[PDB]
Amino acid sequence: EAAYTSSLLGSIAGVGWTAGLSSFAAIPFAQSIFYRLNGVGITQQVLSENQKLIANKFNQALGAMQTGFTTTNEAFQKVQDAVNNNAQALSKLASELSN
Amino acid sequence: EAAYTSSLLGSIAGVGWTAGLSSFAAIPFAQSIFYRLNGVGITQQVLSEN
Amino acid sequence: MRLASIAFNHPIQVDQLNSSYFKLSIPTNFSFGVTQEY
Amino acid sequence: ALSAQLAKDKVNECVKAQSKRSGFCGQGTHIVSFVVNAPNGLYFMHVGYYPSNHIEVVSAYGLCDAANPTNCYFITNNTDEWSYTGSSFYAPEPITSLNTKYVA
Amino acid sequence: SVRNLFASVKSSQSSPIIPGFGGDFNLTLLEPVARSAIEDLL
Repeated sequence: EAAYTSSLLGSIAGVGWTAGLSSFAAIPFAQSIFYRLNGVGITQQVLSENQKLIANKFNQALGAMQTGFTTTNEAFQKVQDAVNNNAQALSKLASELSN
Repeated sequence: EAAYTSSLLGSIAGVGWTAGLSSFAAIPFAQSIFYRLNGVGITQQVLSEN
Repeated sequence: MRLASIAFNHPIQVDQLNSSYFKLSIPTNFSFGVTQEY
Repeated sequence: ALSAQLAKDKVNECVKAQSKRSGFCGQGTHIVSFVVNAPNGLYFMHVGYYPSNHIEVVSAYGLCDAANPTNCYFITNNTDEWSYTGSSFYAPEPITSLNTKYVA
Repeated sequence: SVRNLFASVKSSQSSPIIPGFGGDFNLTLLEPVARSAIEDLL
């Protein structure tokens, strides 16, 4: 499963281009972001190429993701609820209805 | 709930702008309707403004 | 304790201009990233 | 099974493809997304953009001249942030509209 | 679910309602004041 997802991660920069669908193009992640950024948004090339290091705000976002994986992060709570769901019926419903 | 619908009506003209979904511009409903009429249908300014 | 709290829906309200020139709201910061759904 | 169908679409809509959509992607403009497995399913890390410092600037619609070859501009003429002196390739040439001297 | 839905609905800059929207356009969608006219009808 990690093999599948790591191939996906590798494919990101190549697949994400005007190219189209699968036609991946081996491209650096940096260039991929600056194209996605000059294209989805109206930030001009001068704002991106002349001054970069927006990398720092990117990495702050990634770090906050990494630091807080606690339940209060609402999304992580749903994963716990799904696990509690199937444990509930398998671990409890069966055991209590056979005692 | 009404506050939300009123906010949506106010932002209807501005949000319908190609440059940005978040980006917003003070715009009249009339001009927005003409841009939308050109946006999917291709009746040009000559058909619309006249 | 201390009941009665009522929030508000006010956003950032740009005003329509009578003149042909039209005001628009433009940002100065990037503030990227968010935690997302499962 | 239905939500798995949603997962297949989510990866194609946000991760593998780019944004240019307003509904099946991360809050604000969508820049990139990542996936990792999770208990019983996938886990999504949509990365977005956020404005956060809106400034109200008056802007003319278009630019004409004596003649009328209009160029479709913060007000003398500025072509998400900062100002640019010359359009060069930024301005196209559509037909004229009302309230002349500008497309207005 | 309600709270989540409403948050997605807004997140936009809205011009304050002016009883005149588009020129020569007629909108029932305005507020009389509290629950616009078409909402009252349904």
